[PDB]
Amino acid sequence: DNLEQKILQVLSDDGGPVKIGQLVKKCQVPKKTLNQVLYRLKKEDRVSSPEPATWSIG
Amino acid sequence: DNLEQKILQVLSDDGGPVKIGQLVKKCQVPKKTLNQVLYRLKKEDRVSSPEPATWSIG
RNA sequence: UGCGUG
RNA sequence: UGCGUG
Repeated sequence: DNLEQKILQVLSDDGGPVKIGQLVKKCQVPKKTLNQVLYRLKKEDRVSSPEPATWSIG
Repeated sequence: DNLEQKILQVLSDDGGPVKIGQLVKKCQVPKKTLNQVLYRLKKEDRVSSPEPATWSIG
């Protein structure tokens, strides 16, 4: 929810492929917690994964 | 160490393929903790994995 | 090395 | 669904 919004803001401000480690630094939660949301967002066609462990708005 | 010995005893007393969930019940530690040792034991040719998430003496 | 796993 | 990941 708040984490979902933070992930969306980081991906949108970046505008390009973002590595999971870079999201950890910006979102201040562990990789597993990020990936739970990222894969849910992916299912929802809110984000895309152009590369392994790499995420973008899509 | 003690967990390694417990895993070895459970696999040897069983004598056949053992599922990771069955090891959890006997060894009273989580699947990740079991798998850390199991894959180290596998590297050491002390156990084998005849099937995914399935383990035996080998 | 991808790991999200329930 | 394999997950051991450092």
